[PDB]
Amino acid sequence: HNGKLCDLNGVKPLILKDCSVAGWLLGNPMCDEFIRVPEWSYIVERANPANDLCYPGSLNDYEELKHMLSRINHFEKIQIIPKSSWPNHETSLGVSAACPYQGAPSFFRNVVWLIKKNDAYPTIKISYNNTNREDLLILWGIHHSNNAEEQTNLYKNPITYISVGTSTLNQRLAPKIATRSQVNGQRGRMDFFWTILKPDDAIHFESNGNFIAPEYAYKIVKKGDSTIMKSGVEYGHCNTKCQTPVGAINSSMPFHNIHP
Amino acid sequence: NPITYISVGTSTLNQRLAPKIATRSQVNGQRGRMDFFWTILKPDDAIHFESN
Amino acid sequence: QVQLVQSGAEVKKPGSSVKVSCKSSGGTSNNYAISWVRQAPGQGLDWMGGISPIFGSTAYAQKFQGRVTISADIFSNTAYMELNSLTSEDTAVYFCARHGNYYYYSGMDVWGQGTTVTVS
Amino acid sequence: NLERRIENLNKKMEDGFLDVWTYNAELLVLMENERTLDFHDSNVKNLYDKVR
Ligand SMILES: *[C@@H]1O[C@H](CO)[C@@H](O)[C@H](O)[C@H]1NC(C)=O
Ligand SMILES: *[C@@H]1O[C@H](CO)[C@@H](O)[C@H](O)[C@H]1NC(C)=O
Repeated sequence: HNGKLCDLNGVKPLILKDCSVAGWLLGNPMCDEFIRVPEWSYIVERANPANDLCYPGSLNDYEELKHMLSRINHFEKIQIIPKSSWPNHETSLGVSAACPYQGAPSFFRNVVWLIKKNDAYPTIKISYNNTNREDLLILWGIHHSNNAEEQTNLYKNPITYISVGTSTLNQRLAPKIATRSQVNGQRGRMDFFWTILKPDDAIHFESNGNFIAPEYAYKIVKKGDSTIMKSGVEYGHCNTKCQTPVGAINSSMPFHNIHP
Repeated sequence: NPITYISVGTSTLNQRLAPKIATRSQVNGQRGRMDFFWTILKPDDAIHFESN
Repeated sequence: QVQLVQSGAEVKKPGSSVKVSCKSSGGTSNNYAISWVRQAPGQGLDWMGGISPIFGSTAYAQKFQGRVTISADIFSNTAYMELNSLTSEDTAVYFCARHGNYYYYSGMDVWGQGTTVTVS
Repeated sequence: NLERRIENLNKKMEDGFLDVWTYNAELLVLMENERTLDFHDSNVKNLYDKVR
């Protein structure tokens, strides 16, 4: 093998470099190269990518989401909920130093951290009907605070919930206000969640606090053969029919011993 | 009752539930859901139900 | 039936090289010898060489020895012909032709459609 | 629907086992067909050698 990543039948792969799948899909500030992504043939990820979830926490069913990305060749990102749809909540103060952008604190771009506005947090009751003709990947989250002082300082409500409801999804959440150790400089956590919204189906969000509200979702506009490749090999500006993580194969042999 | 629960307890099952009162899409004309649960009750073993 | 399908026509500069393939369609040709025959405009047919891939023979003409490279792929059933150091005398119509047996003595009963190479 | 990796694992495991056993059956049939025809040829040659 010549030890380079090539195009699979003339389609450029999605090479995330130091970004991860979670940082890409949630919109990491250190992944702004991949805000608008064309159609790919396969996804290339590093073995230990530096730009993971910048705020500490987790993406729930992350490996199920990565299994669904082996059957998706193109996303077309749309703004399902604009930031002007939150008049009574602060959409600009939700930043942290764990997600820095050019030295200044920032946040994920595909979701909005909603802080209390005018020392109040009214109960969010918002819905989005999928009027498109294809499936929609919607990512939201919950912020687990550190103490009750942080809970009153950020959301004004001591006991909050998050209700998410679709045709097949019934979700009720509550923040786990506890003491953790410092990961990435922050003591709080953020559990992120995803679903696939079918056409002619609505998603309903209800919360009175701790809501990492979605702004950008992803339209699944193409399905087909794909994979997520764990490879540190650089791009080679080349085309091929067979690709391995260590390098593409351009031969007609019945066997190879390059990579499983 | 606004805040209800369901407690189910056997020799091997310890279950506590609460309804997820939320807005969700219409399936079969209804916006309510019903999560159904099952267990296998061994002989000479009781199942206890508690709910309000 | 077996039909030999060649590549398209090539336009080349002098000093470059041209690679012409001959895919055997409708059946394999690994047990027969596939020859490469060129035809200059206004001249007769000229043998360049051939390959018998399972038999393991790769023959070349003495007037083309060292300048033409003929290889075969037995997994894609494709025979290739690479001609280096093109001049204006290499302008011809290039045919792949399958023999009647494993070697080159038999008559070439299956022919490709031809590939015109013009050097200018 | 939230168990797609284990479902793909089960599908690939059962398909791979069916492929291994299909290969085993086909290759055993081909190899023993060669051995049977060569066995018949050896029996004819061996009867000829016995008479000779
Ligand atoms: C792809 O095939 C071409 C054929 O010319 C070869 O030059 C190239 O090295 C191959 N690429 C890889 C990555 O093996
Ligand atoms: C979404 O829109 C469709 C068509 O506009 C409508 O029939 C359906 O009831 C809506 N879904 C909801 C409100 O959950």
